[PDB]
Amino acid sequence: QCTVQVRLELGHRAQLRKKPTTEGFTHDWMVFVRGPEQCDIQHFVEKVVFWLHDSFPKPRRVCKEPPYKVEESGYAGFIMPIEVHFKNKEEPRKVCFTYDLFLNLEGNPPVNPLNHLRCEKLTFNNPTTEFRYKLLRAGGVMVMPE
Amino acid sequence: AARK
Repeated sequence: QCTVQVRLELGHRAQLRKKPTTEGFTHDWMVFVRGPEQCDIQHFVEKVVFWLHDSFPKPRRVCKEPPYKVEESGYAGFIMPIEVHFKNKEEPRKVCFTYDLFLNLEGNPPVNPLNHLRCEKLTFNNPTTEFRYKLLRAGGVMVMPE
Repeated sequence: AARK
């Protein structure tokens, strides 16, 4: 009957520090989840959970409000599970991403910042009328059902 | 690259 698609942007910035920290952290980085352009995903996003590498203290980082982001320093890239939880009461209650937080991009001088963007399109089949309105308030659109 |  109804299919709603909405877009999320997942990304990160990393840059070599001008001097490593006392712990040996060589890079500063920031990972985020956000709407495209003008789109406010807080209409349908309850919270975003970033699962950091267990070298980091309290590695389950939660943002219940924008900005959905984590900013840290470190010495190596790692795989970061990210959960985007929705303001809905039916499945899917969340979407699980596995984000590659890398500190080096070949072709980029390490002194220069790196920026990576991942554009993810979410598809919701037969959402509740409430959730449909939240999705559309966040830039979602209805498309050919299924 | 350095990965963990």
